[PDB]
Amino acid sequence: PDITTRKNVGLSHDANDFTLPQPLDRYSAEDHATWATLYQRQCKLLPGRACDEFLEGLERLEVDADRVPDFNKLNEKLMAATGWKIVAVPGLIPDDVFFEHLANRRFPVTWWLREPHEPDVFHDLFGHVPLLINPVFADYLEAYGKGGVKAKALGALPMLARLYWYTVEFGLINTPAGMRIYGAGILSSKSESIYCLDSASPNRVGFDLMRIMNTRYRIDTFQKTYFVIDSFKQLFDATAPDFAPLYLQLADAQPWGAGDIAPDDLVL
Ligand SMILES: N[C@@H](Cc1ccccc1)C(=O)O
Ligand SMILES: [Fe+3]
Repeated sequence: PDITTRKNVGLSHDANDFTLPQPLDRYSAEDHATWATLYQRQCKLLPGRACDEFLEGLERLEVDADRVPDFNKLNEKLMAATGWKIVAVPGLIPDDVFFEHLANRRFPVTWWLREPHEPDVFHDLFGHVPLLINPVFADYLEAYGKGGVKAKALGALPMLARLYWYTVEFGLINTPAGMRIYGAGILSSKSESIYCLDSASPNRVGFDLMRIMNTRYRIDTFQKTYFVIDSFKQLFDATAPDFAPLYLQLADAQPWGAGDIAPDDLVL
């Protein structure tokens, strides 16, 4: 039995949107201490690494440093800033429900936390949610959600997911102060936060819609390529055109491997 099944023994979910109210009972003191340790460790590590918008979202959303946050209390601030809410889910959900959530400004957050010794509540909430404070990033995510139906209609969801992976989960952003991180999967990771900026090993490549959507990724370890945007506005702009011809042109195409450099990459 996996972590999700194990964590969810005895609980339920809405039949339509796979949400539940956050099971606030069921958090044990060990959950709060684990949350606090993880939060603490990231907060000491992230200055001069996370983009400023991330660190600032933690503050403005008052993401508890010493316990798993109350989703509702967080939603009060999140709704007021950008019209988004978080919804508690049991873990991985059907993609149809996920896109529909994002299209509706609901951000699905796994309710449970890893054990001290899968996306969990730390990755989903610490990693993803602080950035929903940035209106352009907030709109990009909504646009992404809506983009689900066209990609589904075209059998191109894997191409859309690569885009999401390489921006929302593992995106880097170039600033006048140097490279910073906006990808949630990095930001909730001690070692990957270090690696993605410090190491000479991974490829660091200028964002390019078509290349990203034709690029495989790594699910069990650090990424081998990171894609770098100039701003949230550039990212929103570049992802505003009709994706339909892009999806069709890549239909019979062979994808770049997670570690490839493409002939026309802007490499760093
Ligand atoms: N422009 C995309 C929608 C989208 C926007 C932003 C992110 C992902 C997808 C389309 O034509 O389908
Ligand atoms: Fe994530």
